Amino acid sequence: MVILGVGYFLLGLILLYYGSDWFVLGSERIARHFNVSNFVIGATVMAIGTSLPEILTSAYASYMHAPGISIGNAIGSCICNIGLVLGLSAIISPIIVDKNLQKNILVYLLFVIFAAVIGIDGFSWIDGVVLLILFIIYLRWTVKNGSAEIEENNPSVVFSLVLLIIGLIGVLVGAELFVDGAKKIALALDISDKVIGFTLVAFGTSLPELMVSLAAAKRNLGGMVLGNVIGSNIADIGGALAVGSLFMHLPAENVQMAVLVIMSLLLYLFAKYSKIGRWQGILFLALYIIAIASLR
Ligand SMILES: CCCCCCCC/C=C\CCCCCCCC(=O)OC[C@H](O)CO
Ligand SMILES: CCCCCCCCCCCCCCC
Ligand SMILES: CCCCCCCCCCCCCCC
Ligand SMILES: [Sr+2]
Ligand SMILES: [Sr+2]
Repeated sequence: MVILGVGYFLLGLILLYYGSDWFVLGSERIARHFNVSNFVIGATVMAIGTSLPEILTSAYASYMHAPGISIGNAIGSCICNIGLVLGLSAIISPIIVDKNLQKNILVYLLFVIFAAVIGIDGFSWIDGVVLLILFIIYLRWTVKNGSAEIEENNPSVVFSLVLLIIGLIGVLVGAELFVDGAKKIALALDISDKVIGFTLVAFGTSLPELMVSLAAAKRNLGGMVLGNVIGSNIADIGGALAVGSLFMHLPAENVQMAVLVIMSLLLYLFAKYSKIGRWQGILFLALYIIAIASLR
């Protein structure tokens, strides 16, 4: 079983490495086609695509009477996106946020704060319905103020959409092969733990945003990474968390929310009055290191 474990594992890495690049390249071409910013395409299409794991994970979890996993995976991802994902990207490719995007990040902050307050008692199904609607409004609002759309409306768009979709299939399949392969090596060597078994799928639903952002960062597409991080967090709260609430009340996790809010606050302040580069990225990483060392 270890043999096909090494197979699934390494193959997933290869599918993640190349899949992320194509997904980045395809998204970048679509944004130029739609005459919107890389932030927009990252906050919308890329975000939703790379948040599909969390949506399906917590829908299944809350349905299988494990709402702790549900809210845990949604919140955990949000912290990982800002901490690890955005942390590495800011260092690789620093970014200066224009004021059209600062307004968008401020909305993100207000959104999270809202989610944190109504979640103090936990998350009812009504809460999910509310958060899901704001998710929809945000998407439409993000598209329309990031829209300088003009055209009228063949072969150059087809190659773009193909590159994007296949790139997305690459990272989604590549990420779950990574987890399947790691799990298979983990039980064949008999080193399985039921909570580490959660930690690999926890980290697994963040592999898309991680690899995708690393690809965009190395092509100086920080604005795309930024939109991807902002969009994924909302998609985690307004989508993954929300859907989980429909099946069952999610228990309150105020410690992680407080962490998320602070990191979200820091994110806005850095974007509004400073930059998102090295020492900001280093700070994010540091906070992420502390978080994974002390949280529960
Ligand atoms: C519209 C965008 C708002 C963005 C955020 C602005 C600041 C927070 C504003 C109201 C917080 C919620 C007030 C009502 C809930 C208070 C807390 C509570 O414990 O109850 C939650 C309630 O049960 C859940 O249905
Ligand atoms: C070494 C890890 C696996 C890499 C798989 C892709 C290798 C691509 C090498 C260059 C040529 C690609 C085909 C050109 C027709
Ligand atoms: C005040 C809450 C009362 C809840 C009573 C039991 C049924 C809850 C059903 C939630 C359905 C959510 C459907 C989302 C599509
Ligand atoms: Sr994700
Ligand atoms: Sr509530």
